[PDB]
Parts: sequence; structure tokens; C-alpha cells
Amino acid sequence: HVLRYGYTGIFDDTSHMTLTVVGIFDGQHFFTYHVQSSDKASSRANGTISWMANVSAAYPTYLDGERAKGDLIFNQTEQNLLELEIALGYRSQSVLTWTHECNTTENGSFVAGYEGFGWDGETLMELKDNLTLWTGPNYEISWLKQQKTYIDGKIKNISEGDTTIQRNYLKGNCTQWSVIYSGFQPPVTHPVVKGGVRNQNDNRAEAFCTSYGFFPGEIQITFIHYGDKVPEDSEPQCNPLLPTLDGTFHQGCYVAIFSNQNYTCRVTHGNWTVEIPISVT
Amino acid sequence: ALPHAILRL
Amino acid sequence: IQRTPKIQVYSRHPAENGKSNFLNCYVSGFHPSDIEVDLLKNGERIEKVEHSDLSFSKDWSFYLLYYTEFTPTEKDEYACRVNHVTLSQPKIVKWDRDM
Amino acid sequence: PKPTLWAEPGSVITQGSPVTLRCQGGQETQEYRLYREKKTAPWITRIPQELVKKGQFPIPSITWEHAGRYRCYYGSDTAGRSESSDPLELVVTGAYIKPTLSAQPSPVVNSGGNVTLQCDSQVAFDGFILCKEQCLNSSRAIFSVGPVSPSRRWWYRCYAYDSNSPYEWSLPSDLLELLVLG
Ligand SMILES: CC(=O)N[C@@H]1[C@@H](O)[C@H](O)[C@@H](CO)O[C@H]1O
Ligand SMILES: CC(=O)N[C@@H]1[C@@H](O)[C@H](O)[C@@H](CO)O[C@H]1O
Ligand SMILES: CC(=O)N[C@@H]1[C@@H](O)[C@H](O)[C@@H](CO)O[C@H]1O
Ligand SMILES: CC(=O)N[C@@H]1[C@@H](O)[C@H](O)[C@@H](CO)O[C@H]1O
Ligand SMILES: CC(=O)N[C@@H]1[C@@H](O)[C@H](O)[C@@H](CO)O[C@H]1O
Ligand SMILES: CC(=O)N[C@@H]1[C@@H](O)[C@H](O)[C@@H](CO)O[C@H]1O
Ligand SMILES: CC(=O)N[C@@H]1[C@@H](O)[C@H](O)[C@@H](CO)O[C@H]1O
Ligand SMILES: C[C@@H]1O[C@@H](O)[C@@H](O)[C@H](O)[C@@H]1O
Repeated sequence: HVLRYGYTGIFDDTSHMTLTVVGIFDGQHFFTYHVQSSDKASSRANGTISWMANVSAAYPTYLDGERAKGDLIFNQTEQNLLELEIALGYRSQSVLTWTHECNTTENGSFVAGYEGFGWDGETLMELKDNLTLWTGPNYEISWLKQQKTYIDGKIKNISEGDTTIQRNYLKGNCTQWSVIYSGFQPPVTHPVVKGGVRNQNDNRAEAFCTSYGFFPGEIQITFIHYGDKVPEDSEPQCNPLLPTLDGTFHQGCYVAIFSNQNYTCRVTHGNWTVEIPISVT
Repeated sequence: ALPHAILRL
Repeated sequence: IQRTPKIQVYSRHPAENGKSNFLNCYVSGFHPSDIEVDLLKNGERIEKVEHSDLSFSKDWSFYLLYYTEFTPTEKDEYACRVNHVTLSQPKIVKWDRDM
Repeated sequence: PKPTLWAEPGSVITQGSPVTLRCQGGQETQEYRLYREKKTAPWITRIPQELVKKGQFPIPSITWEHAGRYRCYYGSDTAGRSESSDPLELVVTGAYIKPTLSAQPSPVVNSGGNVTLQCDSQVAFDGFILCKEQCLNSSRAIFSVGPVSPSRRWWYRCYAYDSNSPYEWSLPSDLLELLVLG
């Protein structure tokens, strides 16, 4: 399992800043906290997937809690943005993007952790492995070298005490809420698979095979050629793995074939393999 | 759930 | 560095004329986060379109999902129009019904 | 014997412009076939048969979807299917804001001197093309030009692209003209 939180803090004005933080569990976006300096009242904490309704019915004050935590984080975030904009300025956008991740085994035990910050798309500082030593920018390829001594000074000045609490959250509550979230996420959901051939061109054609609504996201889509003749330029190719609102995924693939051959599409998702005819004769 | 603490930059 | 968006257009379920469905336009790998995205029906902007909450990948680049419930019919064509500062002009990516 | 495949006005076309792919193989054949490697190009099979017979495949207004590596041949079942022609790389340009081209030590060069040209992009790209105003393949990239000499124009432009969609280039960099010392 993996419980990940993404924070995007945008600085537009000294009075215009936005923070949108999203929680993602096993690839499913389930939580969002949003707030703008302009309003702040209208700050919100929403479940963003159907199973979060079950979470709320079982923990009635979950959303109010998270929102209070969010309101606080934004306060600190407002200071951090103003401070980086002043000290670093920006090249493309004055945005601070940071994230923390929790890796656990099925049964909930902590396997790995990570906390990372990036400003204007540039890595600023990270915390990995033992989660005790922060690293900094990759000054060899980053415009951030323009402010190296300032950044190194900020990184060197991070206590072992502000750090440990980040580590204990990752090893503590983070792995603990992962177990809870685990009890509510949907069960393995296999794809609806569809395939066929199209765009006939002389003795050539295009075979396709697409998988719809599967979760988890890992999947294997293969064309099985029951024959010997294949075009020279032929090479199977899949579009990227894409998300849909309901927390499931989508993936389509294609291959150049001789309209001649027998092809089927094999799709393996978890411990399940489906096979359908795609072109016959 | 979100952590209670943010790093001070 | 600025980063130019990748664009993918797809439906939630296999397309069947007359049957309600969901059209998606997923834009990823971009920076800055500022971006305009529209789903088009036969060349015109669909009004009901919504999008997910801003998020980013491992390289800090952003991504968003724009969507709308729709009913495809034989007569219609759909596409996703995207504009970003890295682009000379808006890009249009048509929906391939089988992908 | 393999047919010939070429493009008019050329293989690198600005987005929106027209371009025609042309195939020729034996003054008698009318059995022309065109195809884009790996991923099929639907526009091809939409070309009127009248035009195909002349080995003419017009694209009135080119888009990103047209870009690709193409090949043609002539033939049928009934008799005859030839070798595929040499591949033609159909490139569309104009998608991304332009990169900048600079002469490494300086734009002014001595005769017989070689020179380093650098193409820089404010947008992250892993591919760069140096074109002479005839192009060479590579976030900035380095190219060496020379030996140089007067009365030979040494004019260049460069493009940036993403190696995953290699036939899709940005707007061209501004024309760079070198000055040969004399
Ligand atoms: C360090 C590591 O494990 N790498 C993979 C990476 O290939 C994948 O893209 C990423 C995002 O889900 O998840 C990780 O597990
Ligand atoms: C949205 C939904 O599916 N609602 C069902 C509801 O029909 C059923 O009454 C309830 C308790 O049995 O469980 C829910 O899952
Ligand atoms: C507990 C469980 O298994 N799932 C229920 C589901 O039946 C119901 O539809 C949903 C809201 O309706 O609340 C979930 O907690
Ligand atoms: C926090 C940590 O240890 N990092 C790993 C990450 O590299 C990997 O990509 C992912 C599995 O998808 O699980 C994360 O927890
Ligand atoms: C490393 C260390 O001793 N910490 C200093 C501290 O004097 C100061 O309070 C903090 C916030 O301004 O900045 C650090 O540089
Ligand atoms: C790591 C830490 O500081 N402990 C907090 C604790 O104050 C709080 O009661 C609990 C919510 O159940 O969440 C934990 O993260
Ligand atoms: C992908 C997945 O679900 N993993 C388990 C795996 O531990 C087990 O070995 C397999 C049966 O062989 O059943 C699966 O459910
Ligand atoms: C179990 C109850 O019914 C479900 O349909 C939902 O409305 C809520 O989860 C509620 O707690």
C-alpha cells in the first residue's frame, strides 16, 4: 500500500496564494484540502471517491479534523511562499510543491518513507531512507545554484527535532491510517476488455485492444499472433495508463498486422487473465 | 490523514 | 524549465451510440500549472466540463483530468483543446473511439 | 524494383500548410499503396482512388496527426507487390515556442575555422535539430559547423522536439548567420 499526500502552494500576490493538497491511497485520489488567501473561510476538506463516504460515516469528524489541520498548514504555507519568492524569485512559476509518502505491506507495517520539496519545478530538499538526513538541490543542473548558500543554509538549519516528528508521522500515523484506508478501498476490479481490427489498407490493418475501469492500475495487455507473417514496421504499442474519476484506470493498445492473420488479445490483471479474438482467419 | 506539523521554511 | 503538456482523450466505457458515457481529457507533465483546457463537441466548447484537483508527479510536473458526461452519436466528433504558455497556439486532440 | 516516394514542397512542413506525398514506380503502374510505419494513418485510405492511381496523396492542411515515417509500394494480389520505397520522414513544425540558436565562441569565424552552434530551449526537450538554410539531429544541444569559408552562406535555424513524438517540432529558432572573417 502507499499513502501519499501532494501539496501545491501557488504564490501569485502578497495577498493571493492557493494551496490544494490531495491524498492518494494506492493510486486512488480520495482526499482534497483547498484554500485561497482571498477567501479562507470557504476553505474545504472533501472526500473525493465513493468509499470516503463510508470513511465519514465511520469517523464523523474526520473531515472537520483534516480541514483544521489544513487551515493551519496554509498559515505556515503563506509564510513559506512569501519567503521563497523573496529569497529565490522564480523562473517559470512561483510554486512550492511538496509531498510525503508511506509505504507499507498488506498487513500495515512500515516498509519505506519519503518527504520532498520542489520550488518552481526544481527539487529543493528531500528526506529518504533512514529519514534522518535531508539532501538538497541537484545544483549541477538546477537554476537553484543561483541561491546555493541560502538553500544550503536553510537545509542545514533543519533541526533533528523537527525532522524526527516528520519521520514518526510517516512511521506512525501514516502507516496507521493506511491500515484504516485499506479496510475501505474497493476490492480488485477487473477490466471490461474490447478489441478488434480497423483501418484496412491493402493487405494491412490495425488491431486494437483496450481495458476499461480496472483497479489496481497494473495490467498487462498483449496481442497473441497465431501465425507467421507480420509487417516489417509492426511493433505493438500502448497509450499511457490513464485515470478516471471513480478511481479506476484505462489503457488502449494497437499493432500493425496483415489483415491476413489470426490475433487475440490477452489481458492479465492480478490473478486473472482474459483472452478475446481480435481478427479471424 | 494529514500530519499536524509542517516544516518551517 | 517550463514543461509542455501531454494530452490524452478517452471515454470511461466503450463507446456505443445513444448510450450515456464519460469523456475525459487528461493533461500531464506540464509546468507552469496554469493551463486552459476545453472538451469540444463537433468543434464547439462543451459547457458542463469539470476537472479534478491540481496534483503533480515525481518530477513536480502537473496533471489534471477534465471530464463531462456525454452521449456519443454517429453524427458527432469530440476533441480536447489545450492551451499552455509552452504552446505556439492551442492544440486539438480528437477522440479515438477505440483507444 | 522499389518505387520512389517524395514530398512536395518538402518533408518538413509548417502546421496547417498543404503537402503532397508522391510515389513513382514504373511508368505503367497505377497500383499505388502508401502507409505510415507502426501506427496507421487513416487519411491515406480516404484519398480518392483517382489520385492514388497517379501515386498522389494530398494533405490540404497538415496537422500533428499526419507526422510520421512513410513508405509506398505498388501492387496487388492479382499480381505484383514491389519492395517498399526508402522511408520518408514527414515532419510538422510550429507546435512549441521557438528555441534560440547561438554561435558558441562567436558568430564571427575565421576561414577554415570550425564552429560550435548551440540550440537552447526554455521548454524541456531532449531532441534538437540543426537546419541549414538539410537538417541534422542533436536542455540545449551542441553542433559543430565547419570548415567555413566566404561566399558560402552559413545560415542556420534549429528546432526542439520530444523524442517520443520525433516528427513534431517547435517553431524554428531565429535564422543565425555566421560572418566569415575576410
Ligand atoms: C522507487 C520505485 O519503486 N519506483 C516506482 C516507479 O517506477 C513508479 O512510477 C512509481 C509511481 O507509482 O512507483 C514506484 O514504486
Ligand atoms: C450507493 C449504494 O450502493 N448504496 C447501498 C444501498 O443500496 C444499501 O442499502 C446500503 C446498505 O445495505 O449499502 C449501500 O452500499
Ligand atoms: C461498509 C461497506 O461495506 N460499504 C458501505 C456501502 O454498502 C454503502 O453504499 C456506502 C455508502 O452508501 O457506505 C459503505 O460503508
Ligand atoms: C515512500 C517510499 O519508500 N517510496 C516508495 C516509492 O518509491 C514507490 O514508488 C512506491 C510504490 O509504488 O512506494 C513508495 O512508498
Ligand atoms: C541552525 C540553527 O542554529 N538555527 C538557526 C536559528 O538561529 C534561527 O532561529 C533559525 C530561524 O531563523 O534559523 C537557523 O539558521
Ligand atoms: C504523530 C502525532 O503527533 N500523533 C497524532 C495524534 O496527536 C492524534 O491524536 C492522532 C489522531 O488520531 O494522529 C497522530 O498523528
Ligand atoms: C496480485 C495479487 O492479488 N496477489 C495475490 C498473490 O499473493 C497470490 O500469489 C495470488 C495467487 O497465486 O493471488 C493474488 O491475489
Ligand atoms: C450505511 C449508510 O448507508 C449508505 O448508503 C451511506 O448513505 C452511508 O455510508 C450510511 O452510513
